[PDB]
Amino acid sequence: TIQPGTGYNNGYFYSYWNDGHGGVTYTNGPGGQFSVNWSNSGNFVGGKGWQPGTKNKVINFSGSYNPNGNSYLSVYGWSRNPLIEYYIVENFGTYNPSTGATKLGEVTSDGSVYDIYRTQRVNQPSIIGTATFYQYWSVRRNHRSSGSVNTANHFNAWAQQGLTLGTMDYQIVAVEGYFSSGSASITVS
Repeated sequence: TIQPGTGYNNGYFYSYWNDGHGGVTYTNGPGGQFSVNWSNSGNFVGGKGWQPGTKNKVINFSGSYNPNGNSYLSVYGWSRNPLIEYYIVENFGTYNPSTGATKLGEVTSDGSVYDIYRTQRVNQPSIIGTATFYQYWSVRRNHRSSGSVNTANHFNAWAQQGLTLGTMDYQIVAVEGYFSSGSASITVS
């Protein structure tokens, strides 16, 4: 059981953030494993992966994901110059995070069609401070809690549609929750 922050565990980068509200337990396991157990949480994000990520990484993830409420399971990360927060969403609970966003295409990868969206965050927290920046989304139609993500298929499809990325920062498989309950146990490689 760990307290929010970032570091390296068993060769993997991890990041665990929460808004202080309580009701979240995050645990680093051996190798690429992490667990998240939450009950009437606030907002939180936690996972394992790489710092920095790359534009041609094939990310594998295996485990179980049981949300009760608003939660996502994603390949999640940032780029710099331009500043971009991006999500490849594999599963989610009661809220589809692309709701109300602008659809910018479709890409087929790793056994499913994904829908592509762009949203804008105005004067929100970021890896370089309060900023205004775009978010890019790929949302998998056929939900799953295990699989392989070929990131290059998404990054290239985004670029075709005008959604360009800069220099990669961290790149993790992440469980995100917003005032919900659930359990997840995921192993990354």
